[PDB]
Order: sequence, then C-alpha cells, then structure tokens
Amino acid sequence: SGPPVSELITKAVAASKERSGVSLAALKKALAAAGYDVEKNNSRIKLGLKSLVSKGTLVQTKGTGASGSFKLNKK
DNA sequence: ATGACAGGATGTATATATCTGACACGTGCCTGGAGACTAGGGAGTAATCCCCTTGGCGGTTAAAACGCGGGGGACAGCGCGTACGTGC
Repeated sequence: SGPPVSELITKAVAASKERSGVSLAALKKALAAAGYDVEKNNSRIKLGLKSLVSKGTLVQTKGTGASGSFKLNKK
C-alpha cells in the first residue's frame, strides 16, 4: 500500500529544480532510484504526469503533456 | 536572455621558383592483320497449316470499390546520459 505516488512524484520533481526542467526520463530515473516501480505503473505515471500539469500545482515549462521540461508554480 | 553584427587567424586556398621523371616521343622488330581463294556449312527465304492465339457471347460472383469508424501510427518536443569529436 503506502502513500499514493503523487507525493513521490512531487518529491522527485522538487529534488533538483533545474532551470531547464526535468525530463520524463530523468524523473522516472529518480523514481526508480527512490524504488518506486516505473515499468508496469508507467500508465499510472503516464496519467499522473498530465493530471499534475492539469491541476496547476506544477506547470510545464517547454514540453507538452508529460514530455519535455517541468517547473514549480510561481507561488 | 537572445539574437544581431564585427573581426581574426590559421587552415586552406593563392601566387611564384625548382626539378624531375614520366609523359611523351623516337626506333627495332615480328607478330599481326589480312588478300585470294576455297570448303562447306549456316542461314535466309517460301509456304502452309494448324493450332494456338485472337475475337466474340451469356452468367456469376469474385473482385473492385467505396465509405464509416476506430484504434493504431508517425513523428515532433525536449531532456539527458552520453559518446565520440576533437586538440595535442
């Protein structure tokens, strides 16, 4: 069970906060380094990485959907 | 932060002297090309026929075709670990 993976993905994206945002590749490598499965739950991450762009907590920098770069909200 | 505009420096191209050997030219020769004639055969030509290709006629559906849909594909966007590219 454990906590839902939204908190895990927020820790993964808040770990670095590069000026050019994290790729989907680098964030799933961070989640795999954390230990969360990224191979069978990649549909769950696939929907989560656009749900988080949609709800406004995180904004997408340069890519589209779950592609490209990502950064935190202004406030 | 990003793109627009100038400049140098050395590598590559630009202009000029050298030499050399290899393009090029000159010579021996004998092989090579071929004239006459022939032997003899391949091959062009007539013809014909027949059968195998061309031409046509009726019925099926196999195939073509057309269209709606749906889920698969194609390929860009961007990042990132990387993997040679490159100086020495």
